[PDB]
Formats: sequence, structure tokens, C-alpha cells
Amino acid sequence: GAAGSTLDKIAKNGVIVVGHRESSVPFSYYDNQQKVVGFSQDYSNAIVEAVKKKLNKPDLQVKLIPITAQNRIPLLQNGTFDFECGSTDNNVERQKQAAFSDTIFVVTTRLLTKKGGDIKDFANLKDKAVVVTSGTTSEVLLNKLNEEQKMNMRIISAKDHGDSFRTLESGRAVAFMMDDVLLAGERARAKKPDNWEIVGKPQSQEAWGCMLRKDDPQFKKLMDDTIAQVRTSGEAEKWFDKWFKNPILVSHNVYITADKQKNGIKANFKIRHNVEDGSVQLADHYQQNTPIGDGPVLLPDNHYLSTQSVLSKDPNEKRDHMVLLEFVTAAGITLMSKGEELFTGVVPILVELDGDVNGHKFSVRGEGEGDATNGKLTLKFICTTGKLPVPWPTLVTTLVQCFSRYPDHMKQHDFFKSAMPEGYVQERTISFKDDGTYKTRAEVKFEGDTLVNRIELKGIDFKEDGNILGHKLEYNFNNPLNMNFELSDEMKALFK
Amino acid sequence: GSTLDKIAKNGVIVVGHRESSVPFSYYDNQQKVVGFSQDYSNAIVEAVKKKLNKPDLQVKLIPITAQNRIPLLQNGTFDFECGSTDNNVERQKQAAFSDTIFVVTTRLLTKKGGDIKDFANLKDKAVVVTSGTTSEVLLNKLNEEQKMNMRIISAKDHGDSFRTLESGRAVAFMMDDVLLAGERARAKKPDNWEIVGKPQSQEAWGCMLRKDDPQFKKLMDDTIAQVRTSGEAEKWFDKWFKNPILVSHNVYITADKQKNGIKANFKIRHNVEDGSVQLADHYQQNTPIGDGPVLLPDNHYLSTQSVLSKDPNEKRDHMVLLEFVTAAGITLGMDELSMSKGEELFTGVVPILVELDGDVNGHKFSVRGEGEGDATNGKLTLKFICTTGKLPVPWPTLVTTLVQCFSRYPDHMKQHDFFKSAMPEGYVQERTISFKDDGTYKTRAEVKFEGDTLVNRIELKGIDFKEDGNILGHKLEYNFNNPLNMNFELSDEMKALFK
Ligand SMILES: N[C@@H](CC(=O)O)C(=O)O
Ligand SMILES: N[C@@H](CC(=O)O)C(=O)O
Ligand SMILES: [Mg+2]
Ligand SMILES: [Mg+2]
Ligand SMILES: [Mg+2]
Repeated sequence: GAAGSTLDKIAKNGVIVVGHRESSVPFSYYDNQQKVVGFSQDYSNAIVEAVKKKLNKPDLQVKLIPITAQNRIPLLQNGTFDFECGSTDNNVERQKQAAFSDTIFVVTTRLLTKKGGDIKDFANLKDKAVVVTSGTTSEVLLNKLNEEQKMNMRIISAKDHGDSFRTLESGRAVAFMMDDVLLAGERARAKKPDNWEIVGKPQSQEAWGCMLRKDDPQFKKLMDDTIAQVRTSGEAEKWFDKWFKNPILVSHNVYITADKQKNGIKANFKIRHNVEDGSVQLADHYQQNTPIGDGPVLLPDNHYLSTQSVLSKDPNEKRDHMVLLEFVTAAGITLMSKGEELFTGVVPILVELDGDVNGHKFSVRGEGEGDATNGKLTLKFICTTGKLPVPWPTLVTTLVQCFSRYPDHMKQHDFFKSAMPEGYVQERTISFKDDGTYKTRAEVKFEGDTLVNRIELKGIDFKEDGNILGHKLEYNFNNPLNMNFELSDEMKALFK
Repeated sequence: GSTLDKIAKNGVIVVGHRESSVPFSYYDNQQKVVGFSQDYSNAIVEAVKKKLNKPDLQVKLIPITAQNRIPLLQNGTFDFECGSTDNNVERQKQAAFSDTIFVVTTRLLTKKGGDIKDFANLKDKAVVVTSGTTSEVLLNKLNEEQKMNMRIISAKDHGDSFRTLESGRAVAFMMDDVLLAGERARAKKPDNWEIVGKPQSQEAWGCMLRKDDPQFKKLMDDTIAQVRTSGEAEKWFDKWFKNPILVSHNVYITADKQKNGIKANFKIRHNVEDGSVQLADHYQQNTPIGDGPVLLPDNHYLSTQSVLSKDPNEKRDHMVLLEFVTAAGITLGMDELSMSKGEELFTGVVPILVELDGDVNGHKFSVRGEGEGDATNGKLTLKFICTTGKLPVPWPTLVTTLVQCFSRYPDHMKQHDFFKSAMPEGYVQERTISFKDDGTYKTRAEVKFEGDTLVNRIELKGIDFKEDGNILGHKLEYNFNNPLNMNFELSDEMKALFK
């Protein structure tokens, strides 16, 4: 058979081509910024890093390409990609065409259906439209059940799992059959996740592995070693808790460019606020910052800030309020001044905002602390004038980028700290799609030991029953997904 | 101390600028401060950098108005300003002036075909003027001396003054004639407006600086003299007054290392025939067609300008395009005052073929373009034809869809040129273009060499467009980059100045 390895081909070419799935949630799927993410993609990344160390090629490139259940094996055999980790069952029939790593997940094949409907088990599918994803194990099982039991099902074959779920969600099928965890994943992305139930006696139990070409023991050994190390280091259980037991967030990217004319910077970015009906409210941000002082600043090369925030409520606070936890890291440039020295400890923060939106006047006061070493903010905001006339999430970006974590190799690009203590003016236009606009002007500076953000906000042209003045936005940030899925006994055994 | 002493101490020169003195010192639609006088301001800054041996001197532009320019100069809030300030004896008591950079007369702007033919026609009428200007003094003086009973509306800056006139809330706007021509150029309908009236005065503009600083005055006067005799002053006049003024677009690029590619985002503003603007938000992702190594960039941007024209011998629906693109956003380092194989494919002139098939709200169409690209100069020249008859969308909405491998990457940035590095195998370019209050284009293109020709083959799908919106309604001007075209003669006094 083969005398060489895909590892030798990778080393020659300088790139590893990795297949990935498009809608295997939360394992290998596109997030709303088209990043390929998930539990299996974490294994894929670990394997890629293991290939880089094994080949001593620290600058190896990666090229992720999309595959489907239908085309994964033909594209593997003709060399279109080198391996994939996503949601592929290891079985005997497939071992005739491909090789598999050791198992990374174990599932059972079940049904997703509307809560409170007639579908309790597979027997309820008689004479009904049932959706299943083309090219999958469940498609084979569902057709076989339909034929062997003469159930008169109308089996709809959809191109990928999100399409299958949206067939169910729109009423064109009474149930979706698939791996139970993938049903839970599509449910998490639904308009109303809590309307959907997993039901039915399992038709099978399956084990997922990474797929690679046959006759490559060196590459499979590197994968199996990597999987073994992920387990015994505790990372496998930590990745499970990450994807299945905590909110899954999508980072925002604040794109920064120098504005040398003004000795400052500009930025642009988009926020997508979740709407209660399952849609999204786009908020387009334009930003300009100029230093208050007339001394030197750091004028950055282009880069971006990667941001995630968590909103919560203080159970002992009766005023209208928001508790905020925020994490920000600078990126976009590949690998002590006075201003930067001001941020080496924990710095108290004060925020004051005076707002007028469509004539509705309000004020907000916030206090907390920031830890730029860790890119971390913790703040509590109160509406001091009574009820806030807009949703708290629409004010998050307005309510101190000097607390971003700049990596050591990027510290010469940190405009925000360099303007301290005298500070900077931050101005934004925030354009809400199909609705009004906020215009903001803030001064961010030190007053004594405290970092103060004092803002004026003016909002115009809002729709009184739109998503903002109508209070139709969910109290969250970064478009969370929250899985509802039990750690099974089989998975517990896998982790030993 | 002196102004240079302050600049040297701080490492920053603080430059006052006007906000609406068109086309001398004004904000363009990307908030950049531009104009004929700002070209002088930049020349002065560069002379200060050279004099102080501080190539990394920083610049801080701060806005000033006709009302606050002198007090902010006096208390040191800024160091100098080049804009539109008259030099006169009264102001010399408060400030020093450079040698003259422009000469104007004070006149009126009014609606073409109206009753305002000269200053006498203003009797009993509303007249607008900018607060704190020479014209405001002259207009009030004329009012009282000739008992004209004008209602003088005093607006905060020249754009506000003009929009008072444009919106019918005054019958005329008095100002420096060239500033009237500048505000006209930005109007909803520039050709509706006429400059009339016997000049009330002739004025000379200079750059303002603090009094009793002869060395800083000499640096500015020396720079202004060099601009004249080097011919730059006449070239700047031609640039600002006899050629279209464009705004550049910035294409903001970030790496997408997962896909061995890049993403980009940027905004295009299309001029609408009624004077409004149609926003087109661009999201972009590129991936290499080949599986071999590429250049993965740090964040940077492409600075783009385009000129659309018509071929007078072409009877088909068509667009002639000239485009210039330069990469920017990574500073040339103090210590430095081919990176891919594909880069070598662009050292000379490369022929280009573009093929687009479109479907917008069910209206199908095809476009074919041919021309050539010169990446050494960041320059493209193409002619496009609609091969299916009439184009069902405006040509400007297709410009961004219809080869960023022809961008000029400065030498210090060549390691960030993903586009050329993916050749000859090429790349896939996908976009979502969202037209504000209207529909969306989704595009997928392959850009690659086919033999010696760089080929861009595109599929475009448009949905949710309004049939009477700006796109399907064909309400967009045939231009790009939001041009302004001055209508202003070179006077004999300006010719004298250029000697
Ligand atoms: N695990 C199933 C479904 C999938 O791949 O998404 C299969 O291997 O066919
Ligand atoms: N040139 C006039 C108007 C202006 O400054 O814009 C003045 O000096 O007041
Ligand atoms: Mg939801
Ligand atoms: Mg009199
Ligand atoms: Mg126009």
C-alpha cells in the first residue's frame, strides 16, 4: 500500500487543508461572522498544532474548506482535504473508504418535534412528512424503517442540518430525525428553542471520529495521541462544559485605523442585537477619537479589538439597571510608558451619561473597575431618572477602550492608554437598521485615581413601536446560544 | 517662547482648520480635512518637520470658526491656521499673517432666474451671512448706511449659511465669491445658483499665526514662496478649481487565517440625482483557489478612487472605468526611512477580462469588460458593455463587483498582499452588498489567470429591491467617489499672485 504519509505532503506544501462541516452544531458550524467553530473544531485545531510541532513547521498555514455528509468521502479520496473533525460516524462500511481517529463523541439517533404535539415515538410518524439530512446515517435508518415497517412516510431530504431544522420549524415536516446532540444544536439556534423536544427510542448508538485517508498510520497516530492528551489533561471535559454548559458567544471585531490628521483614530464595527421574535437588530457603529492633550500619542497601524460582554441583573437592585462583564483583546498584527503604567493595576471607573432619544430624556450612572492586564471590565449601571426609555443593550458600546488588553507585541499601537491621563474625546454615530440613530460625544480621562467616561447622547428618528423604543430587544449581548443537552453515561465513560 | 520652541517641546504641531471653507479647508464626507489651503498647511507642517529634524512629528488638527479663530490662536490652543482668513489692519493688531495665498471679492449667491441682480435688490429682504466674517460686517454696514431694512440671518458657518439660502429661508448669501462657489458645488442642484452683485470689497487671505514670532512667520513665508516658484501653487489651483474633487474610499482588510484568506468591509455612498446619497454597505470574504502558501496580511486598507466615463462611439449600454488603488494603514518604520511568486505576474501591464451574469429581482443581465491593469501604478482601465441590452441597475452599483490584485502595495507593505500571492491559481471573492432602505446584492467571483489574462468571472444575485427605489428606478448619478466640480474663474489678481 502507501509508503508515505499525508504528513509528508503537508510538510512539502506548507499548508494543511482541513475539511469542516457547515451546520453540525455545536461541533463544526459557521457562527454569525462565518467563523468555523465548535467542539470538534477545537480538536481540529489541537491536531493542526500537533502537526506543526511534529513537522517542525511553526509557520504552516491552514486552509479550512466546507464539506457535507454527501461529499465528505469523495472529497477525502481525491485529495481535496487532508482530514476533517466534525460529526462523522465511524462504522464498518466507512472504514472501507476512509480511516478514523479514536472516538471524540458518542450519540444516539432520535427525533426533534414540537413540544405538545402528537410525535412521542417513531410509531407516530406513520403517513407523515419527516425531514432528514441528505447523506447521513439517519437518512439510511429512516428509509429502512419506512420500508421495513411500511410506514408511508414522506421523507424530505434536506441539504444540511440547518435546512432540515428550518423545514421542521416552518411546519413542512412533523419531525426531524438525526443524532440527538445535533438536534439539540439546531434547537439552540431556533427562533423559540424551548418549543422543541427530543423524543423517541434511539434507533442506533454511534461514535464520531476524525476522518482521514486510509493507509496512513503515522497521521492517525498523531491524531490519536492528540485526542488521548486532550482527555488526560482534562481539556476534553473542559471543552464539553464550554460548548454544552455555558453560553456560546460570538466576538465582535472593532476595526481601528489611525487618523493622523487629528492625532487620533477612527473605528467601525457592527453589533447585532437579538430581537425577542428571533430576528436581529443591526447597529452600525462609526467612531472617531481625538486626544484632549497636545502631547504625543501612539498612532496605531490598523488592527482590531475582539470583544465579548455578559449582561446580568443584581437581584438586590430595584432600580432599572445593568450589570456588565466585558473582555477585550487587541489583535490583527501577527507576532513602560506613562499612560500604560496607569493601567497596570485595577483602576476604578465612573461613567455618567445624559441621553435624549426622540425627546425622552434620561440619565445613567455607572461605577466599577477595570483590569487592562486581563482586558476585563466589571461595571454596574443605574438609570437615575427612573425607567430607561431604550433597551440597556443599545447603550453598552456607548457606556472605555483604554481597558483593552494589548498583547506585548502590539503595545506600540495602544492609542487609548497613550492619551492618558489627559484623555480623549470619543464620538460615534450609531445607525440602527430600519430605525433611528444615536449620536454620542464622550470625554474619557483620569480624575484623580478614577477613570471617568462622561457622555452626551442624542437619538433621533426612532420608531415609537420599533425594536428600540418598543423594548423588543433581548437582555443579552454577542448573540448567545445555550445548549440543552445531557452528559450521557457513554460520554462520561469516553472521558476516562 | 516661540511657536517652534513649543512645537519642539511637545513633539506635536496643533493646526487650526476651518470646517466649511470650500474648497480650501473643509470636511469631506469621510471627515477628512481637505482643500487648497490645507495643501499649504501640509506644506508648512512638512517644513517644520524638516527644520526640526523630527520626521515623526505629530499633527493635531482642531476645528475653529470665524468667531473663535483669534482668541483660540492667542491663548495657544492652536499654532497656525491656513483657511480663508482675510488679512486686514484690524486683525494685525491681534495676530500675524503669512504672505497672501488667495484673493477674493465679496459678492452674493442667489437663485438663478430670481430678482436679486445686485445689492440694491436686497432691500426689505432676508439675507444670510456667516457669523464673525468680514462680509457680516460689510452687510450690516450697508444695511445701516443705506437704510435697506434687511433681516440679516447670521449662521454659524458657511455650509449652514448656504443651506439657509437653499431651503428658501433667505434670498441671498453674501460671502467671499470663491466661498460662494464652493458652497454651490456641494448643493443639491449646483447650477440653480448664481454669483451676482458689484464687489463690496477685495480681500487677501493669509495663514494666521501668533504675533511677535518672526522666525515662524519666515518659515511659512519661505514655504509659500517655494510653492509658488516650484509651480505647485498653479497646480493646486488647477487641482481644486478645474478638476473634479474626489473622496477616497477605504477598503478595510483583515486576515481570515482559518480559511487561508481575508475579509474586508467598507461603505460606498452613491450620489442620487435629487442630491441625497444611497449607502451601499460592503461585506467581503476571499479564499485562495489553490492549496499552496499565500501571504496572510496584518490589518490594512486599500485607498481607492474611480472615474466613470462614456465612449462617444459606443452605442451599447456601457461604462468606461479608470481606477487607482493604493494600500495603506501600516506605517513606514523609522528604521526604513518580491514577497510572493504571484507578485511577479504583475510587474508590467496585464490584460483583463471581466464576465458578470446578474439576476436582480428577476431581471437577468450580463456584462463583459476588457482592459488592462498596471499594479506598479495601482491603475486599472476597463470598458464594460451590457451584452443583454439595457442594464436594469445603474452602472455605479456594479463597480465594486466588476480585481484587487491590481492594487499598488508600497514596498514596506508587500508582505501583506494576499491578492497577488494567490495567483496564478486565483481566489474566490464573495460579497454581501446591502443598499440602505433597499435591496441586497450577493456576489461570488473567481479571479484567476487564464493564460496571460487576469479574468474576473462573477455571479450576482439581487433581492428585495424596491421597483421605484434608487437602484431599479435608475436614480443614481453616473459618477463615483462623490465628486465636487468647482465653477470659478481664475481672476487677474490670482494670476498676479502666481508671479
Ligand atoms: N453523524 C451522522 C450525521 C452527520 O454526519 O452529520 C453521519 O455520520 O452521517
Ligand atoms: N474671508 C472671510 C470669511 C471667512 O473667514 O471664511 C473672513 O476673513 O472673515
Ligand atoms: Mg432568541
Ligand atoms: Mg446713509
Ligand atoms: Mg448631485
